[PDB]
Amino acid sequence: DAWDQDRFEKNFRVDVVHMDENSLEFDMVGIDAAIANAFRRILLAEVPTMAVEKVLVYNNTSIVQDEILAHRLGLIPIHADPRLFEYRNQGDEEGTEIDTLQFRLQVRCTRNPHAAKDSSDPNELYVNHKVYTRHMTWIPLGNQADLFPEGTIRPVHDDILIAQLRPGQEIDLLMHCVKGIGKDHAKFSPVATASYRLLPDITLLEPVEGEAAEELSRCFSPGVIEVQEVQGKKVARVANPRLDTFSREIFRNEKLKKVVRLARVRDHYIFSVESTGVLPPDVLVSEAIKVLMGKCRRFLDELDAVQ
Amino acid sequence: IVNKASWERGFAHGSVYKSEFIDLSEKIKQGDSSLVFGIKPGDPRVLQKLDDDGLPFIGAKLQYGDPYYSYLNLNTGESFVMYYKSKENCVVDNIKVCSNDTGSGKFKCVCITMRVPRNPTIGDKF
Amino acid sequence: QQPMIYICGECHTENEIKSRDPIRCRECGYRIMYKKRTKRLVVFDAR
Amino acid sequence: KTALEMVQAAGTDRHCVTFVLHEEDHTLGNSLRYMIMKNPEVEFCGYTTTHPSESKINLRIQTRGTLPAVEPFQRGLNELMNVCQHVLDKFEASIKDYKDQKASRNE
Amino acid sequence: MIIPVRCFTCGKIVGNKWEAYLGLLQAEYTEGDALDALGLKRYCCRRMLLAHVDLIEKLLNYAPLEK
RNA sequence: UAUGCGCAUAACGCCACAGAG
Ligand SMILES: [Zn+2]
Ligand SMILES: [Zn+2]
Repeated sequence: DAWDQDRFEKNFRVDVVHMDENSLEFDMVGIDAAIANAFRRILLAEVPTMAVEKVLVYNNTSIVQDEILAHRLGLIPIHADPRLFEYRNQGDEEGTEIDTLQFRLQVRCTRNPHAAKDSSDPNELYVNHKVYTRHMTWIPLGNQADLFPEGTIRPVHDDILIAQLRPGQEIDLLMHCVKGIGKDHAKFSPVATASYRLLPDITLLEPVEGEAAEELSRCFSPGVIEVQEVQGKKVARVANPRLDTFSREIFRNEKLKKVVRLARVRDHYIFSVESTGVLPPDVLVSEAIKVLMGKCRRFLDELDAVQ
Repeated sequence: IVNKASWERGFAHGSVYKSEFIDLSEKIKQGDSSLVFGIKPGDPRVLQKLDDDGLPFIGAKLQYGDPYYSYLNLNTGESFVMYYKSKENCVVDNIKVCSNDTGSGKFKCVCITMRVPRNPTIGDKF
Repeated sequence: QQPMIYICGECHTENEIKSRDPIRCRECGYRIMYKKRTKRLVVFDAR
Repeated sequence: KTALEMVQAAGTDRHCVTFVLHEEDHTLGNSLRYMIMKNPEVEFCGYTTTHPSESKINLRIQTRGTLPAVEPFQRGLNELMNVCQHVLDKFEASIKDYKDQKASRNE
Repeated sequence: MIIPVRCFTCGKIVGNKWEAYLGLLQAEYTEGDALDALGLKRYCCRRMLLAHVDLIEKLLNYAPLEK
């Protein structure tokens, strides 16, 4: 049987379960594991983001040492739109307005002069004793201050604890953000995790009644088996089998392992995309589909350049 | 097998701190007993690579062949420089300077401590 | 210009040490002195 | 600069050619293998990654009659692109359906 | 030493949840309930914060300047 | 012989501990 595009467009549908900021559960119905895993792998490792690459330290008197603090700072998500920037070329130590961002972190811990009152907590004894992510100040280079409104280029989370100081200690450094894909380094990955699972279909091969219905309700996840008193006696039925986690606990009950059938619905996926905050997750899934279209267009242009 | 993305996040990252105790009396025994760490001012072998006491900066990195320390002879004037002969790039951690037991010792014992990164690579044992 | 500051191990006071003078802290006479870290550019990769 | 190498067999038939796709892994390879195996005029198709140190895949296509194995490769690329375009349209329409139903049911 | 920025296994930002975790545990929550109130659902995320030993407060008792 | 730029510097054993397979 050939590839019928019309049959695919009849049987394919997307059902959105829940979408807030930084999470998205949806369904893909009637697509194969090859393409669904392609989308999952693009979301993991090939949708580009902006992340700190070079850290120019000037003074670092903290105990969080320098090459550790650089890696520390590279793992912070930078809330930029990566589609407005470009790849820095091979060998450019100095990036321009097109392809880099700058952040200055300059925090000095001093002792709180007044209002200490011989206490013990560090929040009263010291000032700037914890270096958070709100201390990172964006340094616009070129015309980036006019291109981006104020408060747009920033880290995603302010209150990620970078380091921790004591009086006298100082962190003075400058960060350069570049664009890359998560195949290169995991700091560029835009998702917390992106994954899928096929939808389970639990069916009852035999009517289950009485205390066996309560055992059946407890051998599954809370919610899939609705045990209900129709006559006063209890019968069990499957109600929303999406909740089941395949603990397969019903296969340990010797009597009731013959009345159910756990399988999966073929080609019915449940994706979950959890953005770190760089882009909204529906935008991440759109860009992840466009990446695979770009791969196909890349090799079609290679074939047309050979011909 | 280790996940690449876990290794690229902070999984099992490390360091090793090598401390090299440098004594100009014990090793550099040429005579005259008047060697002190320092540079001859205007030396093109140590420019912006050792500090004015002939001793590397504390933030500094050390590749192979970089100047490691410089010491000058006080009764002569000639300054020597010693180069970093290890093949691993390290970052200077601290430099402590030592006297003798009386506080009368001269600027000739030092103890450089360097950090070598050593994150988990292919071939490391868990 | 730009003196070489060393920090005592005990009292943590800043000590200038030239080539010829004996090394000991000018306040407490302690024998170990740590070199001061000064502001100077070093470049690291966030990786 | 060249991402695609076409390696014909020792026979000059052009019906059994290995495609070497540089800077590529299981994503495009497995999706293309799925879309090329839908062609009735394809005798054999599989991909493999050569070594983990390298970043490329070998992709074999063997056709039956007189068509060269460049035509199923190009047709599989176009069909996978059309698949992804339709998935993009369905996904964006469903997300827009969610954002309109949600913003009006709380008001 | 210091709370990791991301979880090791998945890349979930866990570095902004250490002070929230301590404030939940001082408010007399169970550690399982305190990990639920932070939204740590996978046990990879949940061991990153459950098993974190924070050596930087012990390592800053030797703070040099003491001034 | 090695490094550095024909030139300058550095040119090892014996015990004892500890470890790897
Ligand atoms: Zn002193
Ligand atoms: Zn996790």
